Amino acid sequence: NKRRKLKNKRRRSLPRPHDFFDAQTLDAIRHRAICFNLS
Amino acid sequence: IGTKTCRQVYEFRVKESSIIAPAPAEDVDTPPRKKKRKHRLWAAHCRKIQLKKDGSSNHVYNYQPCDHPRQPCDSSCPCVIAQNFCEKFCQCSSECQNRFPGCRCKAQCNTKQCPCYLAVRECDPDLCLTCGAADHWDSKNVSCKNCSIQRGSKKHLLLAPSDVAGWGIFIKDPVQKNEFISEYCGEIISQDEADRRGKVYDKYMCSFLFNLNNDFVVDATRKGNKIRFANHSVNPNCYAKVMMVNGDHRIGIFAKRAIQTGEELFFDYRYSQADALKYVGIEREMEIP
Amino acid sequence: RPKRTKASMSEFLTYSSGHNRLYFHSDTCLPLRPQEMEVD
Amino acid sequence: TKAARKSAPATGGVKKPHRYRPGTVALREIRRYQKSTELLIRKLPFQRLVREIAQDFKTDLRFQSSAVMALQEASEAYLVALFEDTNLCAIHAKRVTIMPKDIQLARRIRGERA
Ligand SMILES: Nc1ncnc2c1ncn2[C@@H]1O[C@H](CSCC[C@H](N)C(=O)O)[C@@H](O)[C@H]1O
Repeated sequence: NKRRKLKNKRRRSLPRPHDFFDAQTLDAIRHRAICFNLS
Repeated sequence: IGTKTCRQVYEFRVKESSIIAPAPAEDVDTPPRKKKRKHRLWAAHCRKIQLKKDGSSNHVYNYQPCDHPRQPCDSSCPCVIAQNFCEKFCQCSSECQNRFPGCRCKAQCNTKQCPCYLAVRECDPDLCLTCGAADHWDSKNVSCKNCSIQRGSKKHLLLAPSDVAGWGIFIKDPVQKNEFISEYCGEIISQDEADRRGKVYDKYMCSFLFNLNNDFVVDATRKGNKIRFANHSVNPNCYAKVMMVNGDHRIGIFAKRAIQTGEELFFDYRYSQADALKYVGIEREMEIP
Repeated sequence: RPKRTKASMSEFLTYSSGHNRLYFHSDTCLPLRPQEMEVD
Repeated sequence: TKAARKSAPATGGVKKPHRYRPGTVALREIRRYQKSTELLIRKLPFQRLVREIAQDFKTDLRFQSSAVMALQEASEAYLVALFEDTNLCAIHAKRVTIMPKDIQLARRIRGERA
């Protein structure tokens, strides 16, 4: 396709594809960074 | 039977012939011997039926075996009333002027010229003689492309959560256009029950119902095969066309265009636009410019 | 080919192939491993 | 109170009768006759046609069964040649169908008209 545009040609709306990140590890990283910031 | 020898059985039949009335043992040849039966008359006979009521092309009556024990294939034939052709199972004689003639095309019963592909009739195993319909029915490959549904030779579809919505149906291999895909099999049910059950599914938004003909409906919620999870699209790579095979209407599925490995299958539901947004309002494709 | 267009304020307001996603067992909604894309 | 039924477009085509384009039967006709030696006029109509024309020249004519064939060859032999030359006038008109004004032309060139 010579007229092919940028990568955004997929859809206007879609269901969520689910996130790979977890909430519990965010708290551990936060507290890990909290003590890291304290030093 | 090895218990008795032919003697005293031949003699028993002598006793049986003296007791039971003799069999008729009558043979017939019919007044017609050959000729006077050109298939253009059949097409003319079909033309007569076509202009009478098949012009509407909306009242699809499923085949019913008509009984003509003594009467000829008159206009009182139930198939004639049902604007349909008699079949090999019809009680109409072997000279019934409604039965499909055959599928004699030399290359294969698959293209526009062939009467099978243009008509509703999937080519009979005993009729599409040139396309190898009866030949090597065990062998998967054959010249014809209008007997896979007869053989049941589907494709190897895949199940995975469709990106558009929920479950869908994927394909492991490339497939070309205008060729057989897996058949949307299901359950035979009448209209009235279909609306009652559909009312339940309409409440639950499910639509595993398919308008087989005006006389029967096929539903895929409780019982079915994989392809019932195919999603709808307004311009899908695959389409749906009712076929008519061996006296049972079914719905064949075929890809509109050339397909490669791993493409998700879609087909048009043919619902109203109001019902389209009511049910299938997701299409997932904008305009490029 | 990268466009490499000239920087400008007005500039502002995926050739996939093969398989992409995992497929599940059609019979039982179970995860189907890639080792049986054929007997399945 | 009708549920939304997933439908498919229905079709009802049948075998279309086949008609040869006009004039293409003719070429098929010509060659099977130019390769055919038999008489082109029914055998008996002459035996009741000539026994009538001759009746006016003299009365009570008992024909001989072979002679009736002898005329029956000439009439065909006279006509066939005339049509062959008739076509030559027709094609000379740039038309392709013969017309009764060409038989009368092609009969004056030969000299039978006088
Ligand atoms: N393209 C589409 N957009 C939104 N809904 C659709 C759709 N195609 C089919 N549907 C809906 O999906 C229902 C079939 S059940 C399949 C739904 C979905 N694929 C899943 O697995 O969860 C139908 O009742 C229809 O209303």
